Amino acid sequence: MQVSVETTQGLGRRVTITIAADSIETAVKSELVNVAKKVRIDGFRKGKVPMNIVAQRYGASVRQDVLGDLMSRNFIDAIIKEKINPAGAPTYVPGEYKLGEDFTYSVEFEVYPEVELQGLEAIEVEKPIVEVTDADVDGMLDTLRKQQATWKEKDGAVEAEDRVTIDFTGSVDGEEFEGGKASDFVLAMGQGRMIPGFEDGIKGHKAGEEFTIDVTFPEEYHAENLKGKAAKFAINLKKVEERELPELTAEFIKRFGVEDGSVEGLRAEVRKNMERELKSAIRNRVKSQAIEGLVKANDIDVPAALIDSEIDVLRRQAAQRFGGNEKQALELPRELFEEQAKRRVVVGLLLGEVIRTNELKADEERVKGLIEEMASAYEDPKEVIEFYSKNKELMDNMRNVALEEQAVEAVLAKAKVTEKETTFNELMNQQA
Amino acid sequence: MQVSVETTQGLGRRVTITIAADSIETAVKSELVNVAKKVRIDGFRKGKVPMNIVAQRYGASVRQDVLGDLMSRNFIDAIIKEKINPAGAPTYVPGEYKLGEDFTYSVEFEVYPEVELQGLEAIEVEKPIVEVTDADVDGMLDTLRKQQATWKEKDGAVEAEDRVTIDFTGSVDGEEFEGGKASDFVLAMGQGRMIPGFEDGIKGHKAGEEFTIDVTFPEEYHAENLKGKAAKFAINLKKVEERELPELTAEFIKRFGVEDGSVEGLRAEVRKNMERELKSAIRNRVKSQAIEGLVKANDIDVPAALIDSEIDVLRRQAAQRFGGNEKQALELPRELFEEQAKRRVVVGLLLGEVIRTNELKADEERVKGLIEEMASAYEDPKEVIEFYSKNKELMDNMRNVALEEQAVEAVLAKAKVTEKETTFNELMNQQA
Repeated sequence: MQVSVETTQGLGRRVTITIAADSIETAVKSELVNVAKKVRIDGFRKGKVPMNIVAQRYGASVRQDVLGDLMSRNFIDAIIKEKINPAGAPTYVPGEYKLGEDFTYSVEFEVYPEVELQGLEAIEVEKPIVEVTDADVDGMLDTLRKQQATWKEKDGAVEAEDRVTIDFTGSVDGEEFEGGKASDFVLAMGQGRMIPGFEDGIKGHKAGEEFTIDVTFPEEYHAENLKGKAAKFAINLKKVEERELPELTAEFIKRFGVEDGSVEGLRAEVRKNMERELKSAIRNRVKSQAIEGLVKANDIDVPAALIDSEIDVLRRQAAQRFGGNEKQALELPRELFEEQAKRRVVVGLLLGEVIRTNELKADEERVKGLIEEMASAYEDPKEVIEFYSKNKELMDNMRNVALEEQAVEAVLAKAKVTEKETTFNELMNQQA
Repeated sequence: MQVSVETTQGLGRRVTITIAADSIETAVKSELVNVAKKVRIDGFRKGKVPMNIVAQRYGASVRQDVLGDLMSRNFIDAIIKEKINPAGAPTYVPGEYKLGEDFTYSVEFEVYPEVELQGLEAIEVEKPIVEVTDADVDGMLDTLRKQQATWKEKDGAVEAEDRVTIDFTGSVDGEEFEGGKASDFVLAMGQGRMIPGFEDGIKGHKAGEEFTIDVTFPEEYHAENLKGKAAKFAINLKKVEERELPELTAEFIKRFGVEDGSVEGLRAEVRKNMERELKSAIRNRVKSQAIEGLVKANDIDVPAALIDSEIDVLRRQAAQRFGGNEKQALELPRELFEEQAKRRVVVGLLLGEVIRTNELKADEERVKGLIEEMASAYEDPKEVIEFYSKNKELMDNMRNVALEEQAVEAVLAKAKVTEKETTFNELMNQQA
């Protein structure tokens, strides 16, 4: 019960305990026998030199490293039972050993965070008040007709959700880079298959037209050679499938969006889903300001252990998109992902404290409605409800999202919400 | 069935295989899905970018490292099923990558050796012919009476198998080293608890006598500071238990040798055991000359893989003796154990081919006799026979020893054996 263990830094802990002679040669000597038997390797020790005598005679000679072996044995045994699976090899960071002085070492394992909330009354929440006007309706109607163009060739009627066969070459400052080498490539526009700006700039151009587009790329880009670099892309565009002139074709109701729908059904389903995405837009718009305000108002120390964990996870997420790759994602630069990781860690901590202090729960009842609304986007909602509920991972992931809004709403009720009417331009600020 | 794989060095192998476009995007794409499902992580990939498209679009960009990941995945999956356990981290030794040329890498796993026999007719076996004379009997009887001294004090009647309390300090050339620091230490002489010569040199001295002893240490010693160093050891020797003057004490029949025995029983059992050790002495004497002759006559390339394996095992054997330690034995110098390891590897290879060519077997019947002879040194041979046979490890290890003599005897029947009479001094050559 009475033991002495210290802490170094991070998850590192320091042991090196001094015990009495009667304690040493009794407990330690016997303990070794027990561990040997546990692995059933006790019978493998042919002892010219009896263990009791040898450990007593040369015990002091390598007693330091004996402790090291024990430390090693406990560490491996502990990780297996705690279900901690380290990939590759952990880095053991020891200090310089001084002969005569004490020694300090790392050894990483368990974690434990603590948070506090301040500046809550300073949280000003902006709620934009918007509505649909005639101009919006007319614009929507005008756009819908412009999407009506069936199978035919030449000219140029590029759709914002169709297949465009693009022949292009990656040229930035008049120089060609490693990427940008593609042939007979079919790009689906509107799905976010390219860097923002690039797939949108195609709109308005004709097939067989050379124009070039101005793309600057994000500052936070995985490829340093292209980060914040203005690329031009010549775009020769030779053939392309194209679709001009509206006639009778039955594919615009079964090749667009999700599943296949009727003339009125497609409009209805698109209308609800468009408004559904509006929920995301408004919610994110509100969330970003709230988060930004808290970070600026309250600058606090951030645990590196949490950051490292998130960075490593982010690398997997990015690699998944990069090419569905893993493992090699480890070699990706830390700083490129650490900047956003800091934000994610802080957000989680802030939300978590709200959850702890108010004792929030993942409400299954609220989740029920969310699942049912999603299920209503399919031919049969009943099978979807069963499908979703028969998979723990889907339920759990949904609950995480549901909890996110619950945590925010709890904060909102405790904060200063101001409702202001605004223009559509302000809601277009979804760049970040 | 038609594949191309090359070899590099050691256990290293080179893959890097070129395939047609149809083969690539078909088999590789589908294989990834199968492996994902095997780990049941396929449902975790929320794909903004479809796998079929991303792996094609950016497939060539990181295709090299994709192969690397696959290589990584195959390696770990293979070792688990092959029951290969690597302790620590395997060093992946790659070469320098040239942009435009081919690449060569290691990656170690499976082994496969081959041997040939030559100079068999040149094997000259020395068989010493010796016999017991009256002088041997007189000397034996003389020695036996000299061991007859019972409990008492002072003077000095040190036995070559009793407990001696020695107070000593480790001093080599007038300098004290890290070791040699022991107090109240009870040393059992005759059992080989010390460096050959040190414990023997005690014989003849008196309790409370300062004399110093010349100990040179082996050239092949684990401690570099003491390897081939002449140590003196001052030896003060203050108390000691001692045993002088022969009276009636019942402990010389139950505190000597193995188990307890009667007056005639002890002599009889000692007599057979002494002759038993003679078998070992003669066998080793014959073996050493035979092995040494073969090595000098046939110098062949030795596979490093086998040597590395033996060295690591030797370090365990040495560490077991050092303090019953493992793991840290890894840090022990390679060159200090590699020299004897080379010999052990060569001997094993030579013996192995004898076994392969003549198709030798581990003769259970011969083993039965050996077990019975060992069992005949106990109070009840029957329980020992059951004891031994109910333990696979004991049986197997015994068979290894039995096989050793069988292999040697097979060689002897093919080699030139010459029987020569010799003196007892030549048989004392057991230093190596």
